[PDB]
Amino acid sequence: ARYTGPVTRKSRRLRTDLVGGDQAFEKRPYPPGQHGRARIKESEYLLQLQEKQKARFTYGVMEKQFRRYYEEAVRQPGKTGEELLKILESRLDNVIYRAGLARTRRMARQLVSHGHFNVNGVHVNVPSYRVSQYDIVDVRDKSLNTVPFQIARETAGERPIPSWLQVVGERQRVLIHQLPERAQIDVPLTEQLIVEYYSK
Amino acid sequence: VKGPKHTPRTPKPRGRRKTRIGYVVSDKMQKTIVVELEDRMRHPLYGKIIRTTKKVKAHDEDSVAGIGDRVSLMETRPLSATKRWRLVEILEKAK
Amino acid sequence: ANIKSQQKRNRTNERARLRNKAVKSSLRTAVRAFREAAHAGDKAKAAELLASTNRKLDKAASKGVIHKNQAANKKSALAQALNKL
Amino acid sequence: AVKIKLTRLGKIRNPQYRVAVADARTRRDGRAIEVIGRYHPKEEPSLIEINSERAQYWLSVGAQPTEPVLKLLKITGDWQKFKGLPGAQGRLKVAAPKPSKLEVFNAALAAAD
RNA sequence: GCUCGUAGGUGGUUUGUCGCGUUGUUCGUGAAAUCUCACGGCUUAACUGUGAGCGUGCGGGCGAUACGGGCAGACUAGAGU
RNA sequence: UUCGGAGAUACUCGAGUGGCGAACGGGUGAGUAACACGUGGGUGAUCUGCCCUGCACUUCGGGAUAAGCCUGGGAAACUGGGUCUAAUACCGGAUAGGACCACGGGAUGCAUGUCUUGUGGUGGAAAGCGCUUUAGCGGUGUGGGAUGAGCCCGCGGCCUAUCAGCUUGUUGGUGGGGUGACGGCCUACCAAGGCGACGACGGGUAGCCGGCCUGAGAGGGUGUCCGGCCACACUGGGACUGAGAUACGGCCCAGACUCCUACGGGAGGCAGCAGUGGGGAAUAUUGCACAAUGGGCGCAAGCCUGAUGCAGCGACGCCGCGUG
Ligand SMILES: [Mg+2]
Ligand SMILES: [Mg+2]
Ligand SMILES: [Mg+2]
Ligand SMILES: [Mg+2]
Ligand SMILES: [Mg+2]
Ligand SMILES: [Mg+2]
Ligand SMILES: [Mg+2]
Ligand SMILES: [Mg+2]
Ligand SMILES: [Mg+2]
Ligand SMILES: [Mg+2]
Ligand SMILES: [Mg+2]
Ligand SMILES: [Mg+2]
Ligand SMILES: [Mg+2]
Ligand SMILES: [Mg+2]
Ligand SMILES: [Mg+2]
Ligand SMILES: [Mg+2]
Ligand SMILES: [Mg+2]
Ligand SMILES: [Mg+2]
Ligand SMILES: [Mg+2]
Ligand SMILES: [Mg+2]
Ligand SMILES: [Mg+2]
Ligand SMILES: [Mg+2]
Ligand SMILES: [Mg+2]
Ligand SMILES: [Mg+2]
Ligand SMILES: [Mg+2]
Ligand SMILES: [Mg+2]
Ligand SMILES: [Mg+2]
Ligand SMILES: [Mg+2]
Ligand SMILES: [Mg+2]
Ligand SMILES: [Mg+2]
Ligand SMILES: [Mg+2]
Ligand SMILES: [Mg+2]
Ligand SMILES: [Mg+2]
Ligand SMILES: [Mg+2]
Ligand SMILES: [Mg+2]
Ligand SMILES: [Mg+2]
Ligand SMILES: [Mg+2]
Ligand SMILES: [Mg+2]
Repeated sequence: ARYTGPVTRKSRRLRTDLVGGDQAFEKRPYPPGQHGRARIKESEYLLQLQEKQKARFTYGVMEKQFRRYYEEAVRQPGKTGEELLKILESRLDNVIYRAGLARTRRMARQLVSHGHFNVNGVHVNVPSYRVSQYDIVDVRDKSLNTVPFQIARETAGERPIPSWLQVVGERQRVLIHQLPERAQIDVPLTEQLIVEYYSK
Repeated sequence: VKGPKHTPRTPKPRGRRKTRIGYVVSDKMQKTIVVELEDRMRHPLYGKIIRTTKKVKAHDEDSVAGIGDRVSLMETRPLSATKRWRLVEILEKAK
Repeated sequence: ANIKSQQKRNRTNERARLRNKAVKSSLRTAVRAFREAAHAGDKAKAAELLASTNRKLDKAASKGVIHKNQAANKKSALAQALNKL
Repeated sequence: AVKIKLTRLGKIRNPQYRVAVADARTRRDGRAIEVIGRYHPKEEPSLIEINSERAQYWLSVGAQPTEPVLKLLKITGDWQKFKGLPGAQGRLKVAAPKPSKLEVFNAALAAAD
């Protein structure tokens, strides 16, 4: 399943603009609904819960899928917030967002879901495909000379590209240098209140 | 018509039985002796070393063993319903 | 029976039972004659009954009726029964 | 009779196999005496490995191979080096290999500049 | 309620010894799967292949003797006369 | 050539004899508190078809009989008699040490001893068939492997003392018997023991384990899929055959239940797969295939395989993806 609902509504409740650029948000940054302008009780559980929601609606991950990402992140060496945001940053629909081929996250998900891409010459259509080190991310020859793929040819500049991946010229393809560590991760959220959420 | 007609066996090493030492509790059993063995082992949950005692039977080829009598044993084939041990020798008999 | 080959094998079990029983019944009487001849204390008949009884135990063991260790244990008990006599 | 037989232990549509020394009075996926190789009939040649020194022990003591295992021993040269047939060298063939993960990755950095 | 005492548990100072407990090492064994880890394959995942751990143990061999215990003595502070 | 009668000579093959298999595979968890299982040993106390290899041999004879044919009984299920014919069926000899007895040496130790060799006296096997012209498969005795198995022991895993005296083949010995093997396993005789508050004898419940669930661990709960071992096959008991039997789809007796009968007598056993009824909160198709893997028989082609491979049905679970 997906969410398939209003997107500004879950940025107002979480008090954080999750998509890139929104004029509906910042006219009302307070939570939606009819009791929205309240000064609410900030529980310790509320600060851990709403921090976990900030990552599910940034990346578009259901709860059972997001929990399995936590299962291996707590189980790998290093930290837990480092490795949870790493394996969320390695999903294919997030890689397409960081490379500039899509304006938002939800249009990055369809272009992977509708099968407009390859990775190692292999046709893929799964949005939670996790890329690894040295993975080329190619693109279908049918998907060239298409409107959403050529409307993102001239808009290659307004968003920055992170250091761990790289885009090239008119043969559009994305090269993964290594897995992203921490510093080149975009931060709307802290990474310790998610770890403290699953200890309850 | 070349071979030796007797293939020699692969040398299998003679495995050993179990030898133990204990006192003597009974002797009135007509070429049979009763030996109280004992062994100590940890408790599985608490870790204290618990001392327990068994009572095995053994074969006297000649009835020379009385009460007391540190005796050495070696276990054998079944010799009766309950006898599985044989007397090897008596070291430091009943003082 | 239901399976066709178990009707067949039911017939061959009885023929093997009658064959094994007549051999085993004659071995009892061969031993029994030796036990009476060794109870007479003769050592004349009991020398040559022992040679014919031990020959019959060998032939039963070659016909698969008794086992070869069963022939060995019964020959050794009749031969030692003569050495006491 | 001691048999050298195959043991199905893959997925539903992926029959992986182990070359195992077993008894004939034994089901397929029971206790084998010893595993002496493997066989994956899903690669493009196949993926055949026999231990080939423990195979020479079990053949020299009387283990009869089944008919797929007998074909495998002829490919690996084990049945030929046991019976004395002249084809004792291994006529098995691996797939033509792929360029590795780094070599293709650098050849895209070489082509983009 | 209080004491006496059976089995049992626990035991001062010191010499020598044994190597049962304990501890070191090595061999044999602890099936496969499952589980942990790392790579591979199913478009990804579940699933599955391989490698290494794990399998806390048990048996055999060879070292150590501080502590516990056994055996053979010494001691007087505890205990008793 | 009959105009639907022929020719075993002949590939081929119903029924029959003979061989091998049918003890595996598949199922279930009633019984079982036990050497059942787990783990580690012992077997100088044992067996082991088929398979591999070393070494010997494959020699004379004989009497039947199923089938067939002809008849009798019986409602059936089945069964009687007379003739008739084979064999790798069966039976009897010759020679062949790993049977046996006595005496020997030689090595060996872990007490009974074991292993290897010597003399003397007793002994025990076999089977052929096929062949286009390198068609080829078999037989028996013994050495050694491999494999499967039996048996004994250490240790480990429930509750209950409002169960405290249990035990007479009981505990040990001797002589015989018995078994593949040790052994009160059985028997006679002699001794008077054995076990127990470290729970005997009773009672209650339970297949055990690899594991699974939980938990920071230590623990606690559990034994479902899959894999191992065990137990059973309507209830109870027994043996036969065989290398090997709890003999699911064998036998015999007894019992319950269902069915057939001419009332004299007979038949049956889904806890195999599928399915029906019933019980229940509740658990699926009277499916396809031997293409793969494993097994049985065969020189082989092949034949058999509800093992297995797959499909159907149920959101029953997990995982993944859509509904923009
Ligand atoms: Mg889902
Ligand atoms: Mg037949
Ligand atoms: Mg008579
Ligand atoms: Mg005897
Ligand atoms: Mg009071
Ligand atoms: Mg005391
Ligand atoms: Mg002290
Ligand atoms: Mg003490
Ligand atoms: Mg394992
Ligand atoms: Mg993986
Ligand atoms: Mg992969
Ligand atoms: Mg796996
Ligand atoms: Mg050790
Ligand atoms: Mg004083
Ligand atoms: Mg026929
Ligand atoms: Mg044959
Ligand atoms: Mg069976
Ligand atoms: Mg004739
Ligand atoms: Mg003859
Ligand atoms: Mg002769
Ligand atoms: Mg008596
Ligand atoms: Mg005796
Ligand atoms: Mg006797
Ligand atoms: Mg006796
Ligand atoms: Mg029960
Ligand atoms: Mg706790
Ligand atoms: Mg089960
Ligand atoms: Mg079941
Ligand atoms: Mg029933
Ligand atoms: Mg028999
Ligand atoms: Mg049967
Ligand atoms: Mg049935
Ligand atoms: Mg059924
Ligand atoms: Mg109902
Ligand atoms: Mg088949
Ligand atoms: Mg086949
Ligand atoms: Mg199915
Ligand atoms: Mg579904």
